[PDB]
Amino acid sequence: VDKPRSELSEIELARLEEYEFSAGPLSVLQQAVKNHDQVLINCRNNKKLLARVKAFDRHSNMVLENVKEMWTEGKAINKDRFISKMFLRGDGVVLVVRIPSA
RNA sequence: CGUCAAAGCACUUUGCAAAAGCUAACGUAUCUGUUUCUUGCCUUUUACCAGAAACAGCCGUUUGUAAGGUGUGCUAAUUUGACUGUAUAGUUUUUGUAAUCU
Ligand SMILES: [Mg+2]
Repeated sequence: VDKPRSELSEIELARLEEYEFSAGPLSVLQQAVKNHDQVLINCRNNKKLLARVKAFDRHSNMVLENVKEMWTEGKAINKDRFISKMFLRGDGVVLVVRIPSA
């Protein structure tokens, strides 16, 4: 769209918001939502998260289900913990990498 | 304008209660009477004359409250009150200079 001017009112701001998804990088969230693809999360405390993604916010606030979360740290020993459902604040997201289900 | 709360609401009839507290129009209006004094005209009384003080009456006004009436509603309408009431990932607070060890 020809409105990245960043000086907008509410309706065109919402249009730009939806375009920020429909073609922006956050577009990866939609096809991950609709294709039910595996997505891995890198948190800012060196945490590894992999799970289904169901909904996301523009802030990258994400609701996850069936999360497998692993962390490593004596001698370096990797450990894992599976939790049913997650609400992760997009503040702490560093990286997302998708594992295609197919 | 917004949110929350409780009250049906608008208009109206009647009863009860109150109306200066920090000197100030309950009424931006305005009458009558009684008692006690001082006066005026006076043959005596009422009826009077015009000033004061202390008291009352009448014509009115405002507010609170209680029970009703009319017209509209409760499948919503209006009124009253309270409120620390609004955006915003791009340096001054809320979308992380973090983890790492000590
Ligand atoms: Mg005689």
